[PDB]
Amino acid sequence: NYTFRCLQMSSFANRSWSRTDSVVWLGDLQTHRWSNDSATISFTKPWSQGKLSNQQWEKLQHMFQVYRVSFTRDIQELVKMMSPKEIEIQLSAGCEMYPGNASESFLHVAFQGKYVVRFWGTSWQTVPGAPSWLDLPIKVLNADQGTSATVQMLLNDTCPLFVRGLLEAGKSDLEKQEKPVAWLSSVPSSAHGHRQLVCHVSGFYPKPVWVMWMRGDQEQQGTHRGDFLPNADETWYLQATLDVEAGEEAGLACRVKHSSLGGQDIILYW
Amino acid sequence: IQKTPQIQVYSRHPPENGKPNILNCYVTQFHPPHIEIQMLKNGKKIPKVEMSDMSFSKDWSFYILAHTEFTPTETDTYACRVKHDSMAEPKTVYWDRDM
Ligand SMILES: *[C@@H]1O[C@H](CO[C@@H]2O[C@@H](C)[C@@H](O)[C@@H](O)[C@@H]2O)[C@@H](O[C@@H]2O[C@H](CO)[C@@H](O[C@@H]3O[C@H](CO[C@H]4O[C@H](CO)[C@@H](O)[C@H](O)[C@@H]4O)[C@@H](O)[C@H](O[C@H]4O[C@H](CO)[C@@H](O)[C@H](O)[C@@H]4O)[C@@H]3O)[C@H](O)[C@H]2NC(C)=O)[C@H](O)[C@H]1NC(C)=O
Ligand SMILES: CCCCCCCCCCCCCCCCCCCCCCCCC(=O)O[C@H](COC(=O)CCCCCCCCCCC)COP(=O)([O-])OCC[N+](C)(C)C
Ligand SMILES: *[C@H]1O[C@H](CO[C@@H]2O[C@@H](C)[C@@H](O)[C@@H](O)[C@@H]2O)[C@@H](O)[C@H](O)[C@H]1NC(C)=O
Ligand SMILES: *[C@@H]1O[C@H](CO)[C@@H](O)[C@H](O)[C@H]1NC(C)=O
Repeated sequence: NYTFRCLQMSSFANRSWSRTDSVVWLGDLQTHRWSNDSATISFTKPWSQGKLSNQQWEKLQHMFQVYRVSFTRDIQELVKMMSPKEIEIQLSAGCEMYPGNASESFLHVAFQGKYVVRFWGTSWQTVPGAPSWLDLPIKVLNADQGTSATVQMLLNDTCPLFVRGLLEAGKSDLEKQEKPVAWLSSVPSSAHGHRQLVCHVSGFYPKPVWVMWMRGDQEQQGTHRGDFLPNADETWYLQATLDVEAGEEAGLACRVKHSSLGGQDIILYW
Repeated sequence: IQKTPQIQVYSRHPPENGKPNILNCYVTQFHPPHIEIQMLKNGKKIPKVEMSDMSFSKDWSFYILAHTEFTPTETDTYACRVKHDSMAEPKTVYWDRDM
């Protein structure tokens, strides 16, 4: 399975001031960036064009270049005539591929960090609990059928189409295996007498990984796994802490399983 | 609303004294998306800091990765200071190799 996301983030500060910057992803790896100040959409990968021709790409790019200016201008007007009188808006759009060329497309808008509108089927839709004053705007926008047909083409059609192309185009990148290097350390805990052993594991790809403190073969189930943290060279960082009685460190090892190792695990002893 | 950043500071490789490494400052869970991030060597600001394009999670909150090149030593301490509307004072999270 693979999720393809187009994240747009627009801020309006004044009526003089506003900007839109997008970035798109295929799971882990960013495929595109598009700054407010660049007139075209940058490719962060060699395969960021997927399979579409220069023609076909440029067609889709022209459409976004129009959308961006429009979106800004429309939203600024929405600002004038609104609320009592109140900005940060976000779009997450794309699709999720599946075994049998299946996918669910999506498009969600958040206003002030809260999810408020999505496009579903054929019309725009205020989501339950959203501010009432969005009803009217969302209706006016639903009167523009061109944009609804456009948005339906992009979701139903272009998204799977393009993304399929990316999967082939990017194969070697997405199926890269990068090996984790691991290191150990410890720090005192709150509890007196207790120390916290840490197992740092950095540089692995893809994300899924297994890091357990072992005593021989008894999986030390107190092992607490941290959050996955990104490196900049497109690999992952994780660490697993195990709290222990001082001296109870003796004979402990942390081991790591990961696709990239075949089945030859890493096992730092303490 | 204003969601405040969480900040994490971790080396790319096992840190070793005298040995060139990369230092990451993952800032996360914040909103709005306007932020200054500084990375500090011994209180002084590091000028050469590269940054990821801002993005956001399923949960709408923004996250950004800054990183710089550094050679850890016994004595040089490193940190990451963040400026953000959700917070009166800048936050500073000190690198801690052992952590
Ligand atoms: C693009 O795909 C759309 C569906 O895909 C989903 O949404 C897109 C944007 C992505 O998010 C994707 O990943 C999603 O999976 C597709 O929309 C579908 O198309 C038809 C026609 O527009 C809609 O059919 C009409 O439905 C209503 C009733 O809807 C209610 O009940 C159903 C289920 O029972 C629910 O789905 C809804 O939530 C509603 O509660 C029918 O009453 C209506 O019948 C009347 O009109 C038709 C005319 O077509 C006549 O034939 C009948 O006799 C009746 O007079 C339709 O059957 C369908 O609801 C809609 N799906 C969704 C999600 O609502 C869209 O058409 C695609 N467009 C293109 C250009 O490819
Ligand atoms: C969608 C994903 C497909 C995959 C594509 C692959 C390539 C992607 C790489 C590049 C990344 C792009 C970054 C952008 C992010 C993607 C979002 C997709 C948006 C699709 C929009 C289609 C453009 C059509 C268009 O330009 O219409 C034009 C502009 O309209 C808009 O502004 C659309 C706004 C949509 C947002 C709604 C607001 C949400 C709620 C607000 C809360 C405050 C239509 O203009 P008009 O001429 O109809 O206006 C006049 C009106 N009329 C006809 C009644 C007289
Ligand atoms: C309008 O706002 C401009 C931009 O403000 C800056 O960007 C926003 C998103 C925040 O990061 C904010 O703290 C920044 O100051 C100003 O530069 C401009 O002078 C303002 N002018 C008006 C009309 O108020
Ligand atoms: C974003 O782009 C538009 C036109 O490209 C420009 O007028 C606007 O001021 C830009 N945003 C900022 C804050 O520079």
